[PDB]
Amino acid sequence: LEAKKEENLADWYSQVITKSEMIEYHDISGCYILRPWAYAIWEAIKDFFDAEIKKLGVENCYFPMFVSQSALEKEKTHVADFAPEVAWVTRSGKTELAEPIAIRPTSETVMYPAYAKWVQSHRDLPIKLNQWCNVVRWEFKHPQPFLRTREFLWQEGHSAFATMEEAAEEVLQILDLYAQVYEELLAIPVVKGRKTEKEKFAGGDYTTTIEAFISASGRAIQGGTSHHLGQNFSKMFEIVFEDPKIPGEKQFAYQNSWGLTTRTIGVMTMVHGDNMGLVLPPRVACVQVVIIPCGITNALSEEDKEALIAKCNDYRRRLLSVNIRVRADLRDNYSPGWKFNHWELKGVPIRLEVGPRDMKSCQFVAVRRDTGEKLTVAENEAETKLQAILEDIQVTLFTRASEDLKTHMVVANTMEDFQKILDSGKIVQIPFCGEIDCEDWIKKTTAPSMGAKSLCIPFKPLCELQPGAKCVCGKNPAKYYTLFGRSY
Amino acid sequence: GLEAKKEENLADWYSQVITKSEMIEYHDISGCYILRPWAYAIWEAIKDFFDAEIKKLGVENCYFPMFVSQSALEKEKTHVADFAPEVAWVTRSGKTELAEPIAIRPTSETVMYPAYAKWVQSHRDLPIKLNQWCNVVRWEFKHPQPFLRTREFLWQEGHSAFATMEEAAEEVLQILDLYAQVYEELLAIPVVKGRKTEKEKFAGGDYTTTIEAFISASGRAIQGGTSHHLGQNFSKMFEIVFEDPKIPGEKQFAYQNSWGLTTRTIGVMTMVHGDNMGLVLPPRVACVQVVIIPCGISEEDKEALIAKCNDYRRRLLSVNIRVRADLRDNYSPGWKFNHWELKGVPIRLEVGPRDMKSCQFVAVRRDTGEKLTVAENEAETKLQAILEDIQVTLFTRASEDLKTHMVVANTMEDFQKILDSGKIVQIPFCGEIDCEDWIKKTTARDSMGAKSLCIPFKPLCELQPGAKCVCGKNPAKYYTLFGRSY
Ligand SMILES: COc1cncc(-c2cc(F)cc(CNC(=O)c3cc(N4CC[C@@](C#N)(C5CC5)C4=O)cc(C)n3)c2)c1
Ligand SMILES: COc1cncc(-c2cc(F)cc(CNC(=O)c3cc(N4CC[C@@](C#N)(C5CC5)C4=O)cc(C)n3)c2)c1
Ligand code: PRO
Ligand code: PRO
Ligand SMILES: [Ca+2]
Ligand SMILES: [Ca+2]
Ligand SMILES: [Ca+2]
Ligand SMILES: [Ca+2]
Ligand SMILES: [Ca+2]
Ligand SMILES: [Ca+2]
Ligand SMILES: [Cl-]
Ligand SMILES: [Cl-]
Ligand SMILES: [Cl-]
Ligand SMILES: [Cl-]
Ligand SMILES: [Zn+2]
Ligand SMILES: [Zn+2]
Repeated sequence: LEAKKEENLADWYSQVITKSEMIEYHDISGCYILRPWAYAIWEAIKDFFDAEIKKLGVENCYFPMFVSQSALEKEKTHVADFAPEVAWVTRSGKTELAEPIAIRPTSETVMYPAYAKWVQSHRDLPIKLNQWCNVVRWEFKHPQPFLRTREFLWQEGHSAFATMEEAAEEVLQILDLYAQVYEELLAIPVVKGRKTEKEKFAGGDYTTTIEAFISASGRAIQGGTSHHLGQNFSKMFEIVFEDPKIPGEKQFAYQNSWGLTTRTIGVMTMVHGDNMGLVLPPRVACVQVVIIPCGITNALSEEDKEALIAKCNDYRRRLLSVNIRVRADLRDNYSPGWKFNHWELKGVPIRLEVGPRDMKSCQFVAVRRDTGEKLTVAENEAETKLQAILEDIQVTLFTRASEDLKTHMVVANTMEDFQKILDSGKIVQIPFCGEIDCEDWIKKTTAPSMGAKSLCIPFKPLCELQPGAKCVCGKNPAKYYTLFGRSY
Repeated sequence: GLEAKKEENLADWYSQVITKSEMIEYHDISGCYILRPWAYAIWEAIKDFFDAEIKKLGVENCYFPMFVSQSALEKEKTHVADFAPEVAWVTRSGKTELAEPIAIRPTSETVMYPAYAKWVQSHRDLPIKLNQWCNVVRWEFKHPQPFLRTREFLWQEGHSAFATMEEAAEEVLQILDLYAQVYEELLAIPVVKGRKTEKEKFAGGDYTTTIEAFISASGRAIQGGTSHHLGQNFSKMFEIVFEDPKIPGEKQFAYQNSWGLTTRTIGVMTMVHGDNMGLVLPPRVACVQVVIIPCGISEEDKEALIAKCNDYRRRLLSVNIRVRADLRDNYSPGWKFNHWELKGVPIRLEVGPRDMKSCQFVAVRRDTGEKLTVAENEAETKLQAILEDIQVTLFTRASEDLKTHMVVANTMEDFQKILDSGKIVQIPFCGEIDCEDWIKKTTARDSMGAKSLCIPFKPLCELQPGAKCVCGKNPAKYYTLFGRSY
């Protein structure tokens, strides 16, 4: 690793994600290879989220990757938003197809004709379905690995309810699960909010979101999203059922959709990584502990070296007995300093050093990757202390990022205050009228050199909006404190 | 209740059963089908078994892009020539024509191997063992059939690269018996391990191994899983080369395998075990292993009954038996019987008021319909017993069929007779592509011709020395399994 994270964030990021062997570049731009080191993180997130939504009654399934032209168009706001980046398959071989078919940018228009077929009565609701699949949004803007890509992996959940209340309840349950993914799995603090009218999902009624802050770049990013679509899709696809209390009254299903993508890993990189490379939260780390033999003096007896390799394997089995994911790196090819650096780059939480003296002093050394602190631990305590230390790394990482967010998110009540705070690389909760025209005016007059976008309306703002407060536009009364910033 | 009869109209029976069991929904684009939860759970059961197994072998999961460049797509010529007609091309985003068309993967050799070339520099960088669960597209214009032959399907594809040929060779057989376990221990389907002929092998591979299942209802056989030794065919083309100090200055080409298994599995399960009442789920893969159904339906009597049902539910979740209590009051018991029979749940546990008061219940096996009265005591015992017995039963009934329908013939006269019987045939075979073409042509001439299925590792007989191929002109190389196929 050669570029410094605070000097050039993009070069740093690219260096870190490739040299940790998370990402390989592919010869089609905006498409990247998820190598096992990153895919294992996606799999940990999947293990957690899948079990949680199972408890909520959601079931997994798989819908086709192709959308017909007429299905894609039924909900005009939604297709108006997505149409410019829909990839169209037009031949197979040199044989033109009968009709162009589109690759799913999002599966509402794939799934909801099916929903309409399956909802025949109030007993068929609710329908709670989820799929883990890939989608394509073929924008021409510059792509960025993990954060903004042309193909990405994700989950998308789609549910249909008889009543608005059960649907509004699910929206928030899911959004809290996303917050749990970011905060408990990835040790990333997030702000829960609602999108403004301009930023909400096209076709939906309201969008709830979690926002993360990346202090290196001073910019925020959406980490997850949970929409209430209301009846805007069920009216276009005729997902209908007869009202049970009133005969012949056809009702339209109330719908939500919600998605979470591999953006998660990029945020985890941008937030925790440092100038030695990746830093993996223990809860998602592929390897949690790497055992590395040191000493190896060359005047060591064959008896001594064989006994040290033995002791390393004793540690390995020890840690496996208590469910710690542990790799012993007993390769004679590379030097110990080499391996130290190699596993630091990948961000293994703990490096476990065993050397001939500590080996017979009944102890070993643990090195935390987050703080760099070396600890000497007696053999006896290993699995206990190591687990206590993995816990402490998780906490420590979360805490640091929280201190970042608390320091870098502040209130401002006028446009001048706002502009200067924003220009110090912070995000700002300002009083806002909610109007698209004023949001555009903000983005215009506030131009790391782009105008601020609205990021969300927090469920729990920093200040209480005082009666009669006017927006930053000055022309209209303010409706809510809203988090604004520069954005990925 | 099911309408069509398997032995009368197999295609209609199949469509009826896959839709009414709520496995498949149709899509407005022909050739693509919706896997609903009931089918997807079977896929996920296969997924869990196979994932654990290949992990013990040192394969890791990953995810490669869906799109291939023209340059990459053509670098190995035999492979590209075989797949090009069925490759779907993206040509525009929105109303914007792309400068270069790009292709959707029909298989991911040409996505993955340019990366393999960058990762390999020394023998220490080997082996590379990567697997991906993903979707592929093969846009063929023949008529699709759900699960069996679709234009989009889910699969796993494993790709391995090794410094030496012996390691590669070992892995091909390891993966192939994993596939055989998936079929024989999970879906209760017997299969034939063998080698593809030169006409049927993976284009640009060295050799292809395969497992074939037999579908007695149609009389046809189907490939179920595939494991290819690619040799150095692709690494020479994508320059996956390494230096090893044992052989100074020689750039050495990696030895490579690829291996794949698809949702076709589920369809073969359906074709093999389904009956005229609908799907029949093997206990090992069944989403729901036992469905508890309250029968009958005062109130203290009603409430007591939903409660004893929930009692059985908690007791069965205790012992990791996958169980549903269908306590919906908006559907009658008969409706529920029919519904879960259509979905093939292995065991129906009926609780009526009389037997609730008599500390007993009734278990009904889906595969034989046989009803058994059971004490409340043995619910965790006898049920676990019965499920196990159902699994073996499905397997043994399947095997009988295979062993009755797979026979030897050593002359074309016999071969044709037995083939028209609805059976599959092992014949002495020269191995040549022309002979195989001719077997197909004349077996249709004298409603489709027979194709080579595999060359069995363990044939039914051994070839007499000096014996001739069933064509007469060339010495037979091996016994080869022929038959009509999907
Ligand atoms: C908006 O101006 C841009 C600026 N700079 C670059 C681009 C751009 C460039 C490209 F080459 C390709 C693309 C297309 N991909 C994406 O837009 C995208 C969106 C998301 N999203 C959107 C919000 C969400 C959350 N939570 C949704 C739940 C899903 C989530 O994860 C995730 C990923 C990996 N990719 C965009 C666009
Ligand atoms: C043979 O002439 C035909 C006759 N009648 C119809 C078609 C046809 C019609 C379509 F509309 C679409 C297609 C394309 N899909 C497939 O070719 C295909 C192959 C496999 N395969 C191939 C062997 C394999 C195994 N084991 C390999 C591991 C992969 C395995 O599962 C599985 C599935 C679900 N689909 C074919 C073709
Ligand atoms: O694209 C989105 O944001 C929604 C959430 C998952 C499905 N579509
Ligand atoms: O397409 C096939 O059949 C082989 C096996 C999976 C990858 N390629
Ligand atoms: Ca630069
Ligand atoms: Ca758009
Ligand atoms: Ca000591
Ligand atoms: Ca072909
Ligand atoms: Ca050869
Ligand atoms: Ca040379
Ligand atoms: Cl077409
Ligand atoms: Cl909140
Ligand atoms: Cl058929
Ligand atoms: Cl129920
Ligand atoms: Zn305003
Ligand atoms: Zn011959």
